[PDB]
Amino acid sequence: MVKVKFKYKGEEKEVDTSKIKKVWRVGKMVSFTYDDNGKTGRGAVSEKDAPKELLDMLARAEREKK
DNA sequence: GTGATCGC
DNA sequence: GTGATCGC
Repeated sequence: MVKVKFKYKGEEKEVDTSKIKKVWRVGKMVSFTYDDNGKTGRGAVSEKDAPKELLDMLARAEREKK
């Protein structure tokens, strides 16, 4: 789908938006957890460098009642 | 610090 | 129990 390129521990990796489990904002930072080959990894990008698909995911989280 | 979590 | 981690 949409791939998010992000740096974690120097590593300039990426993840498919379909692997992202959880999304949340901390200011202008968009943070998330994703299913890493059967594991949970973490990641974060600036809201500016976020593809619209990641901001839609966040939009869904923010309007959620759970 | 912050939200949220992993890794220890 | 909580340090690093991510962008600011």
